[PDB]
Amino acid sequence: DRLKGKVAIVTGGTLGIGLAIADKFVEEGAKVVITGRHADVGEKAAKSIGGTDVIRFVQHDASDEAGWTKLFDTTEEAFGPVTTVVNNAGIAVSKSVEDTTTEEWRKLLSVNLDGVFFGTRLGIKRMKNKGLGASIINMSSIEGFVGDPTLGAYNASKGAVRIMSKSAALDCALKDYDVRVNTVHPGYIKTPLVDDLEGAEEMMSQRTKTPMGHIGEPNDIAWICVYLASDESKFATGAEFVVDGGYTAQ
Amino acid sequence: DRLKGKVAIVTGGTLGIGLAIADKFVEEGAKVVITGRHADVGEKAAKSIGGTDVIRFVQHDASDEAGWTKLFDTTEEAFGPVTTVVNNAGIAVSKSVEDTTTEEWRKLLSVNLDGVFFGTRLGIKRMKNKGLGASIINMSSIEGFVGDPTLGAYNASKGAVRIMSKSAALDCALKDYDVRVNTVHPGYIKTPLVDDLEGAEEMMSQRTKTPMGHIGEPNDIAWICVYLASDESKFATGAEFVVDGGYTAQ
Amino acid sequence: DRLKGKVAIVTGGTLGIGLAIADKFVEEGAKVVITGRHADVGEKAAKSIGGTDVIRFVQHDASDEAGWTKLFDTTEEAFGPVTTVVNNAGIAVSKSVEDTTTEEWRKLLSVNLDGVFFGTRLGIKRMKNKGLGASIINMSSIEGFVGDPTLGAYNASKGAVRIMSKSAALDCALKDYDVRVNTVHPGYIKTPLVDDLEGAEEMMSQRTKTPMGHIGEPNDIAWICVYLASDESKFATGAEFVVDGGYTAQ
Amino acid sequence: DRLKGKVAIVTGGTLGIGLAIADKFVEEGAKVVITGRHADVGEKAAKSIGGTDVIRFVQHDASDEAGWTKLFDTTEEAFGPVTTVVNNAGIAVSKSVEDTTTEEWRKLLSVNLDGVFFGTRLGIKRMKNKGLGASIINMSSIEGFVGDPTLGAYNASKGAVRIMSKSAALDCALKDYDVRVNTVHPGYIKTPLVDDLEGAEEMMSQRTKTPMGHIGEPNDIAWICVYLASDESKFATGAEFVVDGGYTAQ
Ligand SMILES: [Cl-]
Ligand SMILES: [Cl-]
Ligand SMILES: [Cl-]
Ligand SMILES: [Cl-]
Ligand SMILES: [Cl-]
Ligand SMILES: [Cl-]
Ligand SMILES: [Cl-]
Ligand SMILES: [Cl-]
Ligand SMILES: [Mg+2]
Ligand SMILES: [Mg+2]
Ligand SMILES: [Mg+2]
Ligand SMILES: [Mg+2]
Ligand SMILES: [Mg+2]
Ligand SMILES: [Mg+2]
Repeated sequence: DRLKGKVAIVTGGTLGIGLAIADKFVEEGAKVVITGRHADVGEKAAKSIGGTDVIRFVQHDASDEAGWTKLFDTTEEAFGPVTTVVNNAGIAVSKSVEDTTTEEWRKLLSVNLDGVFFGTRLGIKRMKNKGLGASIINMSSIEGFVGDPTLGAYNASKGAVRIMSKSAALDCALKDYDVRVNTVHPGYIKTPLVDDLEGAEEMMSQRTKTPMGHIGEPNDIAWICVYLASDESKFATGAEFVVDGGYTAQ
Repeated sequence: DRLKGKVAIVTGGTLGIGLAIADKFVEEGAKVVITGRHADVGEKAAKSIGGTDVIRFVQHDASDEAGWTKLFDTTEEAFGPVTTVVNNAGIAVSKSVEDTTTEEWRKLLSVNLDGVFFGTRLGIKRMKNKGLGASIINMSSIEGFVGDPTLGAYNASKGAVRIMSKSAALDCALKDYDVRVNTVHPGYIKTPLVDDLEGAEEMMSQRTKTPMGHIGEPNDIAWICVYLASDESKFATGAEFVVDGGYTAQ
Repeated sequence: DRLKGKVAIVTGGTLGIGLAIADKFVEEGAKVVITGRHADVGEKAAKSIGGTDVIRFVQHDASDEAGWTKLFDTTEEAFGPVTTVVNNAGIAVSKSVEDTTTEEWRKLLSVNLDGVFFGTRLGIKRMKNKGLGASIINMSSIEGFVGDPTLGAYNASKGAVRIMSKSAALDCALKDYDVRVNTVHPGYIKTPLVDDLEGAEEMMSQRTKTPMGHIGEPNDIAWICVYLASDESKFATGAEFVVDGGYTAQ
Repeated sequence: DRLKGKVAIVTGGTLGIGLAIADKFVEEGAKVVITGRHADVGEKAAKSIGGTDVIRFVQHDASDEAGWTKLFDTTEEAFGPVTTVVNNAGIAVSKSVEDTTTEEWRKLLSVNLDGVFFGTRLGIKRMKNKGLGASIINMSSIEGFVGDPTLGAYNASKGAVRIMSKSAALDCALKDYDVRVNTVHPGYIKTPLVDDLEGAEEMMSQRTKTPMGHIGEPNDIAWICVYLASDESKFATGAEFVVDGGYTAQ
């Protein structure tokens, strides 16, 4: 089991990429707490993967600062000390910078930027200096590397996550905290939410977008996250792991 | 005059890099409004460069959304339509991600990220489709490219500015708005604020930090900004201009 | 077994990083041919990993164009169609650009650049359109991202490998060849050759070089290569995978 | 005059981008030697810009190592010590990595990579430690950042130039040589050679290629080169200057 003994929090773990991360983490021997905003969805998601000896759902909005210390406490009471934090919760807004309202701006940043900050900051405090082989995996995207004219606030959030993560990685390395911090950058990934938007997959699959001529699937992101959570990646910190069908290569 | 007919807003234009940008912009024929939080400083700064037919100071905090439309109005009443926005206002916090308080986080992002967003969004709206050769110059830094363990929130802000600017550049290009958007990335620059911190310049000048073995001066940033404001750079958009003594090259 | 059915060529597979790649590839079910310039070393290396039903050594200099088609033939006769090419053979010269002789320049490029070109070009021709889940892993380094004043020709070679690999990745993706191409970028890795150079490991382990305060080991590179050779990484192409202890993050 | 007292060699200076660089360098007060392979073209090119007190043509192939020291001698005899080297000579091949012949590979690298190496190495030796404010400007391209499936060898060459230049920049900075080294990265630029290829400009101008919806002109590259040759850019070294209509921003 590649994640033997690991205890992971996966935010936004009830859907899509986060759900697949949680699934493969359990498959590789980790104990997992998945979070999400909606109880019915989250309860169903946890049970689809396993029983409560390996996976539990906690209702939590990643933008909710006070709930973060309670999420660590709940996870530790269930499974023992947290070793792995996957800051995956996020939302998107389909607006250019020009057309973004301040309400849209602040709401998106509250989840995509503050949530990652809260999970990274608290993960460092709670995991440092414990010999855990701890790993913080911050979900950026291709929109952390390149602009999209229709994703202005999303681009801001993903660029922030990209570079903030390097700061955290360096501090943890320099202080011998035994915590690594890295970013994962999905390209387009097929999910029910993509399926719900008529024409989206076909636009994303055009060769001028994704050179492979199709989009990915959630397990494509789960497998790079297994590598980064595992001790196999003990010399990887401060780096960016791109799984995008070639999007950023052209 | 390389900036003949240009009308520029330079935020944080009363000190340091912003002051030098304003100085060289006036030297090259632009009319300039500089902003800053402190009236005595700003009044002295404007008069040090020129008379009110070429430069004026407006007291404005870049984090103040409502003041942005009034700043454009004041500038346009003085000098005619704005052509050039330099989003240079910014603050720094000397904290790791781990040690950043939420108050510090939100305050720094309010200036460094929201201020750039407000100036970029409003610059697009106010300058598009007017044949102005309009240019938005967003001040990132080397901390938009690489982490610094002691500058966590600053790194987040500068990474956000870096990638958000690409979104804006693309939208403006695709829609034929006649607005370019680019980022400038200073390395270490000697200013009175650096001089006020005992030992700072020497730390910044170590070869493991700045390969040139010294730090820069404000005019180093002013001259790349002249290029980007001028029609000489009419094919440059969505790009990052690094002036750092080699910092990021190693 | 994560590499079930895979058949790999690992150039420079008799020492260091390449040897560890070959070792872990065999552990995960691949059949492997390792190459190197020296027969005694290579024979010992292959036997240290396994018997000839899983690993063989072929004497080959990666700069030797004519030997490439014979290497594929030998590998295919042993194990069936090649699925995976790891272009790892390389040499280093300790010279600035200024101090590099033309002889040094051409010799280093003959292995580090031509060898990767030959293996990539021939891997595409020999592996395309066969439903193999084929993967070409080109060994760049941190010196593909950042300069080192003492490694001028090496930097040229590693930058070339970095961007050439993106071209190949795109062509293969656009043409539905079922071949992925990615680069791996080691930081400093402890090997007998590092051990042979008094003071080298300590210089490499300074925090201003490697933030983790130590260097890596060959298996750190082997594990990212397992991921990239495996079908787990079927949506990853044209990307750069950095395993460097934080070197490039600052 | 922004280049007062400068003495420049511009390789491939008889056509296109190089010709415009030479033109604007003369306009800004530099003395210039342009090189090219064809005497009739080069003689006409030099005379189109000015008389022999400001510009001369020397027939030289940048791949010709022995001719480099004679080119510096000829330039110095005419105009005094060389201060500025623009390594702009280059050729292109329209082949994927897969389809590149070894002859094509070696020929393209002989100009695009060896020529830049020869000019950079010799520029350092001939310009260091003379208080010249010396500047080496190495012409990369967007193909130094991103792959193009049809430009495999070109991508290799441009990636090599990109990273080799950082090595040289660092060495020069660390040794206080008073030599800066930077790369310029044109996107698509309208030239007679583009005009000669039916359909090329329209393909290059598609929004999925160049977001601005048109290609650039040679003076777009000349103006960034003026900045980099001038003392205005005295703190810029080891950096990449992209003038591409947004190509790399998406
Ligand atoms: Cl979903
Ligand atoms: Cl706590
Ligand atoms: Cl100041
Ligand atoms: Cl308004
Ligand atoms: Cl070794
Ligand atoms: Cl063959
Ligand atoms: Cl031409
Ligand atoms: Cl000489
Ligand atoms: Mg609209
Ligand atoms: Mg792109
Ligand atoms: Mg502390
Ligand atoms: Mg660095
Ligand atoms: Mg020497
Ligand atoms: Mg063909």
